[PDB]
Amino acid sequence: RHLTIFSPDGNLYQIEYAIKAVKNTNITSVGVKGENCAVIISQKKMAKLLDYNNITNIYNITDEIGCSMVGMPGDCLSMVYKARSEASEFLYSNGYNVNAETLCRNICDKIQVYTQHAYMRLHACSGMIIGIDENNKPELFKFDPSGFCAGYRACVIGNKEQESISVLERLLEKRKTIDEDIRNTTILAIEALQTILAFDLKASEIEVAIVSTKNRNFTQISEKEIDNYLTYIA
Amino acid sequence: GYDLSVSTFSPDGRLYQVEYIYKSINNNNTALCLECKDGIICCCINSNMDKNKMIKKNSYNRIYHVNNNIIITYSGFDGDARNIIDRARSEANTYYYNFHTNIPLHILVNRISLYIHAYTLYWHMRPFAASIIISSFNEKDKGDIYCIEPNGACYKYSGIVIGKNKEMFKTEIEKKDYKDINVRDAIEDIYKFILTSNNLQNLVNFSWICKESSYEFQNIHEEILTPAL
Amino acid sequence: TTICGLVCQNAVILGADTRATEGPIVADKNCSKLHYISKNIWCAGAGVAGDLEHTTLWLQHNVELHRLNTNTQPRVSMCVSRLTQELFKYQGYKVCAIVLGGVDVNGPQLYGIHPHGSSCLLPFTALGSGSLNAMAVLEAKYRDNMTIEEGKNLVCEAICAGIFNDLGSGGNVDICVITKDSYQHIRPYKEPTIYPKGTTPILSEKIEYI
Amino acid sequence: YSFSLTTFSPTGKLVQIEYALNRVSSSSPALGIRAKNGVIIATENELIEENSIFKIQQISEHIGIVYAGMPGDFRVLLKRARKEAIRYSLQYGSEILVKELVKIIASIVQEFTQTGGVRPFGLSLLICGVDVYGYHLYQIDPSGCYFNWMATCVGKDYQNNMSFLEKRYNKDIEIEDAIHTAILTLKESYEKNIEIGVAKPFKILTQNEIKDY
Amino acid sequence: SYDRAITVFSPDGHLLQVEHALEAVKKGGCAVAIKSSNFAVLAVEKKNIPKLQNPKTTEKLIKLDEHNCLAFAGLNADARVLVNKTRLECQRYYLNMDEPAPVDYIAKYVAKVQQKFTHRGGVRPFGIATLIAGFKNNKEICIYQTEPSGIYAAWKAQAIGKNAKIVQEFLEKNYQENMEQKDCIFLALKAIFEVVELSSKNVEVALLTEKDLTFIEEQEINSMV
Amino acid sequence: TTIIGIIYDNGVMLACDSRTSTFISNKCSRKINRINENLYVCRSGASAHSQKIIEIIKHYCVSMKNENRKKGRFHTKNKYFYEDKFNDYNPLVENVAHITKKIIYTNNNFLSCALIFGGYDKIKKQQLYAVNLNGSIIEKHDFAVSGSGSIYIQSYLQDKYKKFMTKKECFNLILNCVKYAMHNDNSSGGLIRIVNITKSFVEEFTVVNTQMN
Amino acid sequence: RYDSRTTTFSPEGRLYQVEYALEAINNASITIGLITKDGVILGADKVFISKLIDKANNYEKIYKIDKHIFCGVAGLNADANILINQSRLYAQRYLYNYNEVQPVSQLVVQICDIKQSYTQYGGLRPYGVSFLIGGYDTKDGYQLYHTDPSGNYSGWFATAIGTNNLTASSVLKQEWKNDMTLEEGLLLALKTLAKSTDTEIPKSEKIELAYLTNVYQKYLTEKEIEELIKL
Amino acid sequence: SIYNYNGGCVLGMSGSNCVAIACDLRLGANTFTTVSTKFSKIFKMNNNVYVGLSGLATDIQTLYEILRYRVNLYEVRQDAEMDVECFANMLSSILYSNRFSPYFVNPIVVGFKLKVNYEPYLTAYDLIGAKCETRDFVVNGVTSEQLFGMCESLYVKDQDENGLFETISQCLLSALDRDCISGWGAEVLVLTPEKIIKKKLKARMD
Amino acid sequence: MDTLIGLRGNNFVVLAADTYSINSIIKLKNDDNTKFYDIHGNKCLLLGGSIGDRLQFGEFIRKNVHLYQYQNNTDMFVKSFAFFTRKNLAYYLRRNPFEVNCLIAGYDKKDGYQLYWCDYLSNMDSVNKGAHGYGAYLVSAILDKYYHENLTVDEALDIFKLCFEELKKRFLLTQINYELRIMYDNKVETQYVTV
Repeated sequence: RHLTIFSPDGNLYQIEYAIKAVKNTNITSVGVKGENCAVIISQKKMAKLLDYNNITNIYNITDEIGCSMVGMPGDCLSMVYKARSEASEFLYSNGYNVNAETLCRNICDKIQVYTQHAYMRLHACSGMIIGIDENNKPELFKFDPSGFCAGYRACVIGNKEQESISVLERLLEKRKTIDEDIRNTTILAIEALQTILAFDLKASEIEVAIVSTKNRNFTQISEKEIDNYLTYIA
Repeated sequence: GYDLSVSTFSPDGRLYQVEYIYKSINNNNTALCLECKDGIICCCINSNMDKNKMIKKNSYNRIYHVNNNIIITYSGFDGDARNIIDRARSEANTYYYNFHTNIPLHILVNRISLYIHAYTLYWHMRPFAASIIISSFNEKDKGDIYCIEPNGACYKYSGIVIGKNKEMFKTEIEKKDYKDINVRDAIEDIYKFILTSNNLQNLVNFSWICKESSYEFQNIHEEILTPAL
Repeated sequence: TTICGLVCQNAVILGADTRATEGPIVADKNCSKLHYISKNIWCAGAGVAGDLEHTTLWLQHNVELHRLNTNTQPRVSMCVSRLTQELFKYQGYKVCAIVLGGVDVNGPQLYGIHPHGSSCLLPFTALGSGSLNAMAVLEAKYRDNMTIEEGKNLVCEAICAGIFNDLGSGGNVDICVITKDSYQHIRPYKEPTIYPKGTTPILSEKIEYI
Repeated sequence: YSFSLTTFSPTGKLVQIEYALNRVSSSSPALGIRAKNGVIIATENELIEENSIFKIQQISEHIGIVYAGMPGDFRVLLKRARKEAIRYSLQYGSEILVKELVKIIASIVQEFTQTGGVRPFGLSLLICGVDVYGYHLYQIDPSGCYFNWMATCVGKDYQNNMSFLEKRYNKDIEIEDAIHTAILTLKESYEKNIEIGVAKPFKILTQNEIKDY
Repeated sequence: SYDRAITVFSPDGHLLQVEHALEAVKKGGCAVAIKSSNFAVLAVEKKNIPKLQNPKTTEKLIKLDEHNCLAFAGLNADARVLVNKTRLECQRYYLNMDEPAPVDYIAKYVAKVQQKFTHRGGVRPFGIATLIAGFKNNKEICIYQTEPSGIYAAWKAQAIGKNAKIVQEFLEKNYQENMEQKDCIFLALKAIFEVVELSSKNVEVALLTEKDLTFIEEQEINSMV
Repeated sequence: TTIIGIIYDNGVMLACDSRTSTFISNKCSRKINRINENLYVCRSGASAHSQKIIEIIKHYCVSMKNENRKKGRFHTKNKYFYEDKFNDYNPLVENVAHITKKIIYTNNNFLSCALIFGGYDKIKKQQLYAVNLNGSIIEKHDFAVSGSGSIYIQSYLQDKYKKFMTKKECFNLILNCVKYAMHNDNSSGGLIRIVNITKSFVEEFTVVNTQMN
Repeated sequence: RYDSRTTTFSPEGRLYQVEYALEAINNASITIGLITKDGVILGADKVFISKLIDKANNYEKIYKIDKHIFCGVAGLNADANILINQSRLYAQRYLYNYNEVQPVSQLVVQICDIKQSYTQYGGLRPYGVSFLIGGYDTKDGYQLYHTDPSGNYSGWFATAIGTNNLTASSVLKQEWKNDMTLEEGLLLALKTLAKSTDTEIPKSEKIELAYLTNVYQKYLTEKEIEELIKL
Repeated sequence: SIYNYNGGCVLGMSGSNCVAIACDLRLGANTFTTVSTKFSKIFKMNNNVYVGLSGLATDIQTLYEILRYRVNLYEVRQDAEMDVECFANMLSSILYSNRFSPYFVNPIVVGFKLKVNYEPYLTAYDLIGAKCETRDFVVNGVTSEQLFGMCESLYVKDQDENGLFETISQCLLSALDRDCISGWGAEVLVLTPEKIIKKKLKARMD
Repeated sequence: MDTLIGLRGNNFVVLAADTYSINSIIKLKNDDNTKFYDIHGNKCLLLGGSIGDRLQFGEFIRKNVHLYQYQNNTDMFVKSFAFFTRKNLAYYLRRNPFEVNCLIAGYDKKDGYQLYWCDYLSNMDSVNKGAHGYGAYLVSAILDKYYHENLTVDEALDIFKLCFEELKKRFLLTQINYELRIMYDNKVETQYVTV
């Protein structure tokens, strides 16, 4: 099970081991779509003197597109640079901005070439990507070390896989103006992370990033907004 | 038998070659950097070569610099560290060549961490055996210090120690906040930590960036160190 | 040649004549100069015929591949960028002055790409040997807002003026109306002895049945 | 470092092909049925969007594709198939024939069985299409062999589904009858979890149409 | 293994792959070469299934140029590619010097090629041993035998292939200098027939002269007393 | 052609005409291009060269802006406001101008374009740079002019300039300069496009006027 | 250690991958070839996968290379198709070079040289397919050539490859004659294909049969074998 | 001027369920010397495709060999007769691939488009494959002007095989009699779905 | 300046060429052997033009043809030889052109006695009679007048003699020495003709 080749069972165990590596980091990140917006909330901790403001999992691939990677940190930053290079190449060749879907397609093709080739290690990296398409609707595309992309209405990376799907289903069913939509989506994301982690969260140890039609640019809400939302939920 | 290659995840989902590089770096010579009230200070204890009495006095200098206002130090193999430092210098030179401006510290940190990470992927290349402190100080931004681990990670600190006895240096330096301490008053405490954690004169390297160096790289003079000792 | 484009209410109308001359001699009297790039993007060409034809085919197939990959409507700016980058790479040796037109999420869009690799968003454009006559009629009669029928009549009048006033332009008139929902193409839009048996001697003859 | 990972066994077998065959056998079911006036290909957490997970895809206006196996391998092979069809169209100025595309993709799939430092593709493909020589259904294995079929099944429990379809299939059938037989076979192997694609340009039937059928 | 060392030294000091190529030569069919004053005789075993296999297609005696011929023993496909290389170099020399390639030069070239293939990376040794025969710049005829090891040597008479030692001994105890064409042909026949069964169809024999490499007809091979 | 950039108190105003080419090929052309929200550029010379280096520099500026972002939380006219209030990550004007100078210098054997970069950033406040034909950069702390029509307004602009011009008088000066250049030069004409760049907001004015005396 | 060292000798002076490829070809379907006074006859066996196949137009054994050369396959199909493509490329390359149709032996030599190159250079596995290449040329006449994964070929009057080729060769030895008509050759091919499968009455549903005559290649339709079966 | 070295011309025409392709028989040398009077300029690709190559004779031969190579590869791969329009587009792409080092050949493609309805298909190109798909006749060569005049004058729509032969032969001979560098006999080649007729006209040799 | 002549038939194919080796304003030789390049298997490639290009191209073609005939163990056909030579001369036309004017000749059991004319531009066609050089202007119509399909060897030699006398009389390069080749009766023969 050393090379990325088939076993007698037929599975490739290197992808399973890379997924185990991603899960071992114990970093949780929840992505949620909305009516005209998308939110990613991440835990903001390592995979006394350390600068805790510098620790982040979210990234800005472009002004519009943003992402959140979880896994090995070097692999995460390398995938971030690959995503930025892919978006830049698309903009240069085509003269217009790539969307989240096509970027996820290309990144998973880049992952697949490592998957098939024995001489390439697999990146222990999962990732969510969000943005707004040309029809003014949100996107939320998730990929894993297997090189498989999928769009989600809501999704989680971390330890609580196929357990946070239940609380996400409950919250999305319960919820089912642009300002009210953005507020409700952010509240749902924060409450989902709080219920998944099952302990009260301080505003200085979580990071919430928002994309919406009102503000097309990917941006992170300040700690005062997160404190306000946490006080509102309680 | 999953640890004989950097390009293979074990069933636990980890790369054992990286952990062995961590073990190699941890039992090596000690290095530390600290951010003071108006400067950064870097110290390096080369105590593993205390048995060698034939060495020329104060010539094995693990401290290096980039663009005269970035300090870069390491713990690990000397040659691999020189490779990393040469790549950092080349990247800074390329940035100035393109843009006519000194490279920001965090972009250099990301680029060199990517360079270190690139060797952990392929199965025909040795990963880097070195953990790199790279740091700078400014009048307005104060000190920014980055530690790049051998695994390609890069984390910002307000003070960092690596090498042998790093726990002792960390718990000793985590007693007084140096953000309200002048850099001249920190050399005494650093020497005291070196005692706690004859040969003190010659097996130590020092560097500093504060007002008195005009915010530029320099080695602390002997006449400044000796009264502090 | 007279190729012409203009932009109407949520649409772009292209038009062209149907002449292809190998010097003083007319080779094809009903040639076709309006080229399909995408369902929502069309073009017309002036300059060297082979470069025009093969650049248009290359652009059409690249646009179709991009449409299959991205799975969204093709963009006019994408075609402009690909065309300009291809045309500059040969440094004006790809002699293709192409009027591009289309409709996308950013509305109607008409561009005039020149053979050295420069483009310009415009409300109307004319190119070819008979470009100045069509430009004169267009600047005379074009207005800020018009309908499909008014623009069709204006394009037909401009191409007819280029036909009558220019010797390198003649034949019928073709136009294409490109809208967001679909395109609509008219090839003939305007359209303004027997010898005895055995007379020719032969030296040999032989028949073999296939 | 270019050495073939796939190697002949002492019993004259390329066991990596057998293991990829086991992998596609473990995957979700796929099938295709060819009628006198059509050809169909069909396949079988509440948060995943159904729009973004379509296994059935289009290579060309009269050529469609579906697979059983790994998704990423299918995506790269679909990109390659689209590029080859586009290059044929750019060269000869007409839509590519089904057999030529199948031969090209079969050669590309066989190349990775032999190239050093790579492993075979872990999927089996089904091309459907129409051209001047009629309707076409073609199965491509991990081995790189292309098989011409009247009707076939690929993924999990494909022997039982093949037996069912063999007793059910007739040459002279309609698109309605073919779609009904395909839905019957899929529900036997097993509306929300059914995808159908029919080939007149190639088409994807929406969930409303599949529910009607 | 695009660039890897297949041939390497063993703990004793030998190259194992060259020895395995020698074993492959030992599996190959038997060939024999005898010299005379101004002509040579090459006789090689034939193995054809009766009534089904085409007799003419198999060809172990090969003409290389105007004035050189070859008779190999070992792997047949290796022999074909080496013979094509040898023919190419013969014509290359005749282009680059405007004289036909002598036998010593081309034998040295074949030996050098085999040495190169035993020494370069990502390449297997040639599993064949050759008996080239031809004429020199001074019009003198000679025979060069070349091993898979890349070592060559000239011989008055020589045998290669399966049971080569027995034929070598028989040639040693029966060779004489400057014998007639009939005597040389008969000696080659009775030498190569010491290991292969007494029949006319199990051998093909040819005589090399300054003019051309003639092949002995099956009728003349028959009636060998 | 006429492209002008003039620095005034807390701002910089760029200005251009619209005419392209004896036969006027185009008469509504945007010569002032938006490299970034805080940085614009006026073009002169061959249009193909200008367009290609300007879009290459847009690509490079997008890459630079992506790499300039730090981790964690911190802290008929048209008007726009900067998304980057504090200039945390917008690239500097000098960096973009110098990489443009390197681009034009490396390929100066055939490139024949001249550029005027104008912008604002927190380090150097408002900034003007002029990249010449061979690829030589000069920082013009007062004003830069280029194009075939600029030769007719050198003495006019030199006489009328002051150190700390108000927005109104700077606007009148640059408008009258471009008008005089259009009046004297056959190669320049059409509507006037002006771009005013400040610490916080950008304005884009379009003016239609002629010369009477 | 991941390299299997495919391209190296054994202690007995053998290439193990080559013999594994040969005994893989022995497990493939049966193929037969022979030469008559009017044309070269080739025939094969079809491994029944299902009745749901499009057998109407399915020749997975015999393939056309050019109007004067055709081949019959025994081995891995995906490995055979790429070599058939190479054969077609070399035939048209020779016609492009010399303005003349290629001889059969030269094409056989070229493809067998590619096989030898794979068995000698690099670190790649060999091609596990054997060909019976039939053809006509004016230099020689009607020719049939058998090939191997080792790159070693030989010319034949009539031979077999695949499973139970010993029985087919025995029947060919018993029955084949130098002077045979086309009908006699087809009947002998039917008899050999029958005896290979231990069936007296051959199944027309799983027999491919084709021939070449001086040039024209005939691929017998599934109905055409039925007239020969009854006779 | 490179076309002036060897001369030559090719003509093609259509009728009712029949087409025709005609050419001269000369290899020129230095624009005046006639070294061969049988240099045929029409080549058969398949049953329903013919090509007429005019220009430089070396480029004619290389282009014919390349087209034969690619057409034979297409047919042996696909195992079917290549469509006329497909061969037309393949020839156009081959000509354009040599855009900056062109073959100095001005070809025509004449064939039957099948569907079975045997429609005429005529098209003409230049040295860089500019499409000139024409419905009634096609012309290339140094004698292009005379041939265009003769064909515009004498062409009659929907002629049988005999009338088509007489019209195309008269057009070719009339065009060639007023040309210095084209003539010395003439081939005419009349295609129908059922048969094909090759004729050598009795022409002027001077 | 280099004259070549060739004449086909049903029972013969004959070639002839001046034996002048020339440089600058002098004749190096009156017995030049640099023109005829007879190949094994009843084939000949008579070249004109530069001596260096003649040697290089003729030896390249001859050694390649011999390489073919030894690799495959058969005689190459004359049509194949002619078209191989034409393709090889065409390959260098745009890169580094050989300024060589080719007359290919030979015998096949397939196609009989064959002759092919070809020039430095690589424009080839079979002919019953051909010539190269400025002498081709003067020895072409003589071949046209006296050629008939059923010539014998002596009649062809007489025609060649008349061509040589024409070259002496009218051509300013008063060429008097010529070397011939005669392919007839399944044998190749050589002759030398003065005046």
